[PDB]
Amino acid sequence: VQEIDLGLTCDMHVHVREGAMCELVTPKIRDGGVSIAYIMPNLQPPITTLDRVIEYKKTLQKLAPKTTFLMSFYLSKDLTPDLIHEAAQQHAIRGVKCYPAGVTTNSAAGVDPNDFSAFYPIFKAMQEENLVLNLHGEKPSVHDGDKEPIHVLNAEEAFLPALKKLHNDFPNLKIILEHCTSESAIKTIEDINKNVKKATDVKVAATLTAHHLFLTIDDWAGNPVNFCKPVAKLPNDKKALVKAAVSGKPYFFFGSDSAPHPVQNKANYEGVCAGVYSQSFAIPYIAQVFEEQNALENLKGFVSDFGISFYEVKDSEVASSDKAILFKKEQVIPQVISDGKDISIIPFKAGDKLSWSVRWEPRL
Amino acid sequence: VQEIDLGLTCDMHVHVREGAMCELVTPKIRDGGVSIAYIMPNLQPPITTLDRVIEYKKTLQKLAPKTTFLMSFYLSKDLTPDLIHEAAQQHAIRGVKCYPAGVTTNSAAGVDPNDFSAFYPIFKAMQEENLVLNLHGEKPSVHDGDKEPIHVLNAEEAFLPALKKLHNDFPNLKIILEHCTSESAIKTIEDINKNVKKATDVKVAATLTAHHLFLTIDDWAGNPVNFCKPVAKLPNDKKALVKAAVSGKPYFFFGSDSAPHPVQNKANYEGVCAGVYSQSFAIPYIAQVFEEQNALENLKGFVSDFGISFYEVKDSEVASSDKAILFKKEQVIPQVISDGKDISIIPFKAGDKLSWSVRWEPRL
Ligand SMILES: CC1=CC(=O)c2c(O)cccc2C1=O
Ligand SMILES: [Zn+2]
Ligand SMILES: [Zn+2]
Ligand SMILES: [Zn+2]
Ligand SMILES: [Zn+2]
Repeated sequence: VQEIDLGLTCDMHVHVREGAMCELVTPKIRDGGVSIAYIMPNLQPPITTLDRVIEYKKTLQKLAPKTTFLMSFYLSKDLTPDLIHEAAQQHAIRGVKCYPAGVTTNSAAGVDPNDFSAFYPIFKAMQEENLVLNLHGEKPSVHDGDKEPIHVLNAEEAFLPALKKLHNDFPNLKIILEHCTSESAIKTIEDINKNVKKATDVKVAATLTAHHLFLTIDDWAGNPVNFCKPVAKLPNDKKALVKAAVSGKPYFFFGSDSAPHPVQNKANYEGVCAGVYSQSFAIPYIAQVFEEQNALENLKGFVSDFGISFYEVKDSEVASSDKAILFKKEQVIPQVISDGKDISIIPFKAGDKLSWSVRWEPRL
Repeated sequence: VQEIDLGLTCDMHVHVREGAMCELVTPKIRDGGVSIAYIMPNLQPPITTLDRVIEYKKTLQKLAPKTTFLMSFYLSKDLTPDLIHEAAQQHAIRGVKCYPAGVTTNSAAGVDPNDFSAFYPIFKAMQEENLVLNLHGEKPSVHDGDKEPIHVLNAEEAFLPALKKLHNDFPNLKIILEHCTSESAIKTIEDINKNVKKATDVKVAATLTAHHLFLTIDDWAGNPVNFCKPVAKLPNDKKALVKAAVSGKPYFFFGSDSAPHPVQNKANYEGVCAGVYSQSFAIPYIAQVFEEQNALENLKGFVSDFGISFYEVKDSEVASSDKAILFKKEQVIPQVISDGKDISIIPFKAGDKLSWSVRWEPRL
């Protein structure tokens, strides 16, 4: 069928930017089909204060008034358990995002996942205030010639033990294994969620991006535009990610990980910035996967329903109650997304065609 | 300083592409410490005609008079047994290199390896002319089908059945599995040469590069300058290559994969032409690995002896009797290698220190 009403769409993994790069991307949340988003904190400096996250939401509300924004804090060595509480009652944040040290862009100020003990007073504060824990699951690279060599392939699988220890020590804490990329990570989410069903018994969930449903290792090997973290893994891994996405289970929903960089950052011969931009056509990308699997009925759950049930998004928090209408008009993906002065992005599947577009329609 | 006499070193994997690139990198074979070179024909257009390979060889002898060149043909449909016999009788080449379609750059005008049968007439003429069948071992990538999907990491392993068949069908045909990158490929070479004593009894050998002894998958992940085809693999695979290089076995000798590309070709955001440049410090790259493994008494055999005994290099064909002499003088790798006009190459491990350097000393 065409003209599917998805309602209030949820993209609970969003990197927009600061600056003029932010003025170009923040409207594209509306134009990508997303109504409710989740802004990540990895900036320069990292968002670790109450004043910064309030003015960062103050700016995004001006650039996109109709978009509903949920902010986050950077898990760093400057956070305090009293800051977590003071930011919670003020309703200035919606969760915390953890970056391992030196695994992605702006993650140098991150943490060491081998010893999470220093950040247990912080996680105890989130469990009381009912916040969300975002986990970029990837152990740092270890050659070492002695212990299990960690690389970009087995980085997510090696993080799974740390995920089960964080779930065991904080059973009530809502934790998300963002951007699952392997099959071992999927079976772990299937394992922790043994017999939980309906919508809200899920305490540990996982978000699946738009590019990880398409990309394999053969794609970004010579194409730095597709290179992101965690890297796209084998087809056997992509097989599980597609099945888990069209699964219709409540512990899987949509987090795009749209990380826009200028094209001069990708066109490097080393030190290429990882990230894939898919914000301008966020929902259209997912509609093509759900049509290939003939599972267009689960598109409402994965994109809209499950992201609202986990974060418990309320009707009073929504900025503009406009529903997303997914109509089937073919569109071409431009070769470049430019702001007109100096910024240039290469969107995901730049040049390819899509089966779907998306407009907006108000609740009457 | 400590010194080593290597005699006539050998590098049976060299790419000297036409133009100003050729006039620049051709002398650098002698700068790396190599006296005998085997030129791979992935030109545009590829080398399939007799006048092409006679004109291309004299171009190299003019650029470097003291370097011995062993030429080759591109395995295409445009080859006939009459052309193979005539070229071999005129001492034009010493074998033909094959490229699976869509596995490297300038491979597109190549073959499909899971058939390999239409080229049996060519292999018959070579098996009678005692030429060398060099293979780029990688099955082209396919993701869907009833068979196991093929990607950049398993492509070398999936080709191994076709290698055994080409050795089983043509037992007395000298075959080389070029640029081994996986442990599975090394074990196959060891088992094919199980009963082998008296090295001259080797029919299937394998050339090992200088960069695949250092590089892993994390070294090129986000670093296009180290991106080559067959791609760098897991640390377990690297150990097997290192052990094989220092093993001192006859069926393992040196093939550099000196694929030179201008820096603008490597710093793309899509379609990064693969290949690492190691010509300028070919032997110093290898001597560092052999010193780091303490197996320096085998270095004379890996780079010099086992390539001569396999390719049957006689003293009459050698262009210069000057022996390559190592000497323990620490040096630095430049940032760029440039002809001075329009070309800028990024050498391997640009900006590192090596323990050795290469001079040359006449015979007796
Ligand atoms: C252009 C190019 C790519 C390339 O990948 C390559 C290789 O893996 C081994 C030897 C030579 C080459 C080469 O010349
Ligand atoms: Zn990330
Ligand atoms: Zn992210
Ligand atoms: Zn090659
Ligand atoms: Zn080659």
